[PDB]
Amino acid sequence: REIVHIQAGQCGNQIGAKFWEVISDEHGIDPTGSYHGDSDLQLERINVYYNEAAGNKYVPRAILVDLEPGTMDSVRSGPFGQIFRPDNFVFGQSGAGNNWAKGHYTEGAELVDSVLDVVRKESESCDCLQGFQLTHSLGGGTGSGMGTLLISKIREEYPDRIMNTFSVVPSPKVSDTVVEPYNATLSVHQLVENTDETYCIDNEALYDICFRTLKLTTPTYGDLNHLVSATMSGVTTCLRFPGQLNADLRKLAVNMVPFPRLHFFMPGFAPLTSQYRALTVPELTQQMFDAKNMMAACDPRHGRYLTVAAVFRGRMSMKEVDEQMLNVQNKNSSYFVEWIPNNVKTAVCDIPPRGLKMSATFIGNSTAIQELFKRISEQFTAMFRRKAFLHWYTGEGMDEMEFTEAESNMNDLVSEYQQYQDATA
Amino acid sequence: IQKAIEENNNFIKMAKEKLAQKMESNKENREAHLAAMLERLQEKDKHAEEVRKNKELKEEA
Ligand SMILES: Nc1nc2c(ncn2[C@@H]2O[C@H](COP(=O)(O)OP(=O)(O)O)[C@@H](O)[C@H]2O)c(=O)[nH]1
Ligand SMILES: COc1cccc(-c2cc(NCc3ccc4[nH]ccc4c3)nc(N)n2)c1
Ligand SMILES: [Ca+2]
Ligand SMILES: [Ca+2]
Ligand SMILES: [Mg+2]
Repeated sequence: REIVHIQAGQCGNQIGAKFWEVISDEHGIDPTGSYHGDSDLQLERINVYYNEAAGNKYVPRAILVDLEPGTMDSVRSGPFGQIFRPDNFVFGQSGAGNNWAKGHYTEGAELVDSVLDVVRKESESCDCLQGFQLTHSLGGGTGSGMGTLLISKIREEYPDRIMNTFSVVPSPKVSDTVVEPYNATLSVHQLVENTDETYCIDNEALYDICFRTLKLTTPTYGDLNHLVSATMSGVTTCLRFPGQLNADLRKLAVNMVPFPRLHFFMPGFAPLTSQYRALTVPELTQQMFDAKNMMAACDPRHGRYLTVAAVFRGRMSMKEVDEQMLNVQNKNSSYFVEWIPNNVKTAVCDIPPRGLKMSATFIGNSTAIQELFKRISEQFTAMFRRKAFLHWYTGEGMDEMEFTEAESNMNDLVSEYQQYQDATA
Repeated sequence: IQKAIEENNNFIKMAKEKLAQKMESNKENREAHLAAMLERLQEKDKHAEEVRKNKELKEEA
């Protein structure tokens, strides 16, 4: 059960690099690819994300994609730059200019075949491919436009494999350009059809967390990516380390996705870091269900949970987590749908993340994620009703009905979340 | 992508034609101006040759 990782664009490759830095440290792999760890539990599932190369060297099963070489050159020079397989760097020269059309139709189409070639070589070397994960942003052009193009191409060649994504949603408080709502709306319509799980990482929340909670006056993209890498590590701990949980991507999707289109999750993490005081199990459970620890700028009390999964890391009383986990149920029992019995899952991993005795990762399938899509839809319509900045896209061959269609599909997605939010037994 | 190519090419086509059109009409107009200027001056020279000839008839009197 191997996973193939893909990171596309500026945002996708930076959060992807941090990810490989974090889990590489947890598995005991050094920047050169040599193992110098203390426990054999680190290696029992190293194959899930790493290939074993000549010389007992471990190489991430990762593909790096971008339409301009800038960020990828930085990655090759970064701390863990030399660990990636050099032939897995696939880049163009021009770029996408924060244009979904360039990444999806013109500039990205020129490069997509070359990317799929590397996918095949990685998949052919898989004993039993389990699925794919993609890291990318939805506000730019390469990760947004070409990223969804890659997903459509992968579902063509591997139609029976799981396709999941860690997608960074744009926010005006952290914005590079104004056409970000356009690109996001066009990308989400693709994710509704061609992904099994999409973790909605909202830059609005990451900023509010760095500023309000962590008290960071001037947050940088590096500060936000520290939160993202920690969460992705927590989400993947159920596959990367050997508990008595037989977790496969498809089995996890079956347990979390009651309806095919409603597969957009709210990530969460606790404690929030950037101290030494030991955190208590009651504190971990109370923080991980708090809105201030959510990676999507949505209020869970404004919607209802379809399914929930809590992952605890460290050595703690498995009895005490159950008591506190069962306790929190009552404090928000109204916010859990009663027509999916026992819809809250709990997993425990004995291995803690770096420099934390105990941590908790939160994955929620809540109808309150609808708030995020409304926000993007509003920003979209504010411009589209005046056809502002459309020339950037029509110049690349797109028609205006493609914008209208994408708009309607997201409003449909919003309405679908609303019917189940009001549904009762 | 075919549409994108179609639009870039047409924009080049329309530009090339409209430019060629403008600079053929302009060549015609400037030539027609100087042609009329010279034809006016040449018409002056006829009246000049006529004035010389009218003096030549009365000195034969
Ligand atoms: N968290 C995070 N978000 C980013 C980063 N860089 C860009 N973004 C997001 O992505 C959007 C810009 O898209 P961009 O990264 O240029 O897409 P690309 O052209 O495919 O690389 C912005 O709205 C940001 O919110 C980063 O380093 N960290
Ligand atoms: C994006 O790629 C990945 C990669 C690795 C993991 C995941 C992931 C983790 C997860 N959390 C743990 C969990 C949740 C519900 C459970 N039920 C029975 C065991 C059990 C365990 N839940 C989902 N859906 N995916 C997604
Ligand atoms: Ca080209
Ligand atoms: Ca080919
Ligand atoms: Mg950029």
